[PDB]
Amino acid sequence: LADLFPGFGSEWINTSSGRIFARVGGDGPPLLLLHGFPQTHVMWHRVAPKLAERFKVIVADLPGYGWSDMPESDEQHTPYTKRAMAKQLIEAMEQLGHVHFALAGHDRGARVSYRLALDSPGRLSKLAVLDILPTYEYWQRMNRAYALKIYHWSFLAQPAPLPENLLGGDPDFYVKAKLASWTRAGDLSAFDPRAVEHYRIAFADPMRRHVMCEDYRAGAYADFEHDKIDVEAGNKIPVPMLALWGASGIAQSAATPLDVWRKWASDVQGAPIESGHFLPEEAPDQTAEALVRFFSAA
Amino acid sequence: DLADLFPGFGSEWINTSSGRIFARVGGDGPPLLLLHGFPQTHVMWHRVAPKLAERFKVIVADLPGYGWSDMPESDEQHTPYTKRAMAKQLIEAMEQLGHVHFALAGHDRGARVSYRLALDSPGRLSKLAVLDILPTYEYWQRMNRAYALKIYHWSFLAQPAPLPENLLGGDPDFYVKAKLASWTRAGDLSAFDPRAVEHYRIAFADPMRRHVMCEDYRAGAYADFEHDKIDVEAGNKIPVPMLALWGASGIAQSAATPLDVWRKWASDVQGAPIESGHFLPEEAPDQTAEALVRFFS
Repeated sequence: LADLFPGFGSEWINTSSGRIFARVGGDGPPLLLLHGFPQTHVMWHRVAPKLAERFKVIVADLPGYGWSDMPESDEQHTPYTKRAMAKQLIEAMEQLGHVHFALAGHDRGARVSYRLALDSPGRLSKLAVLDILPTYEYWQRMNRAYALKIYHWSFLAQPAPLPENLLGGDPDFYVKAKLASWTRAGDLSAFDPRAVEHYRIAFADPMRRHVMCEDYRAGAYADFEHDKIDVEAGNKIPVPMLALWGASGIAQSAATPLDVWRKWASDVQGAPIESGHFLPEEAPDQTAEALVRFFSAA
Repeated sequence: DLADLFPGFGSEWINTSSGRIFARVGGDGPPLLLLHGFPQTHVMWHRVAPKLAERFKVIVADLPGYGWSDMPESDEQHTPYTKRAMAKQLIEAMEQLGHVHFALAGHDRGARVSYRLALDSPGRLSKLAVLDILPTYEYWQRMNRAYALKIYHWSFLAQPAPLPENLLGGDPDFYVKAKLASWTRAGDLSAFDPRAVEHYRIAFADPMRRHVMCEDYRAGAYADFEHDKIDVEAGNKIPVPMLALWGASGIAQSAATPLDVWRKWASDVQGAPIESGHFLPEEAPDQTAEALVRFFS
């Protein structure tokens, strides 16, 4: 596998729930980046160098993803709920001495991010989410048109081992299908071919695939229940927040993103990016520019 | 290798302008057509068909593209596997037997063909019975988190080719067996005759047959929904006397009250729950046969 982060170090951060792998580089105030599905930390490889000029950038594999350890799930899918993932990543940042940091997440990592901001707002200086709406909002808007578009939210959440058996017949096909279908061009041209190999090799492991299904099972149940408690109680994110989305991405097909996040965050600014779902790879220059200005602002 | 579960029944290859329709024919009296659904074939009626053949001429047909019936070539709109097209093709088949006015009972996908047939050509039916379904328009209109998780296969199988086709090939024996067991009351295959389970499994092993099933659900997500929509907006109802049966732990009542919903679609409908899961004629064959025999006679 290619090293897509030249100059960055490599670290294995031990937590009570398992080791967190991360690439480390830059200097300045600490900034944590989190990837999504079906990717790994290498999805940031074209914006992390630009961020590395001003911040100490930590690019971590989500718990259960990439090279991080895989905790054993349970009937509640507890280790792969976003609330448990947030606590483990907080533990990892304390191992590095970072108890107050900035955080940017994409796809599943952005879900860990806003849950982290709700459960423990004192840990974040600023927060940025990429091309998502809250899990609660995806499910409340689950009509016919949206069920067809994000079918995998319902399919991957089916009980074990039905989705795992189906994905095992040709796993290369499914990861390449999901990567291509969410870009604007509809193919794999926006991705560095060395980064695709990282995604393909990670998806080839059946234990990694089961972990991703546990992630989506938590997103259909416990993650939804946690978000439901927060909306019906009127709990908003008090951390200053940036919401970026692709003009052809997933979040915009559901609603108007800034209007929804205003209901969830007291201090939120937003902007679209001419791209599909994978902002830092389809539009690296504009995403990095939007992130640098926001985090270095006040 | 396949057991014959219809002793005393003939076997007919009925020609239509879109392909042959296979059917087991038995009994005597007025004609009655029985249509199966997903993921089964005609043999699902094998425990209730002999009792109906005591009073009717019973035609147990494979749906177009299903089981041993021919597979018409599909197109961009999945035209031949829309319920309107399937209904027209089956009207053709019955005309080949000289049946222009008959009784009809459908289950699952065949029940969707049935009520679409009653909406398009009501003069062709004397009575109509649907098993454990609501109209396709009602499933999509009620789509929420709970229903999207339960009938996930409506959105999954409706994805563009070849995504469901390739994933179904990853383990087809497991999938067809997981659908049969998870929709029963017992949660396993213990309610099915093992020889019937074979019929379903060897049919699901043909990749061309699995493609037809995805085309069925692709039509169910689009064209079938559009046709139900025109009837709903126009206030069109089913004028044929109708029987609606559903399972106490079936698909239809988990997200509605079935007889309440069907009254908005039909001007004369009676209903009854059955102590069963989804597969009424195999999980509770005596109760299903009793209600059908009474309703049709």
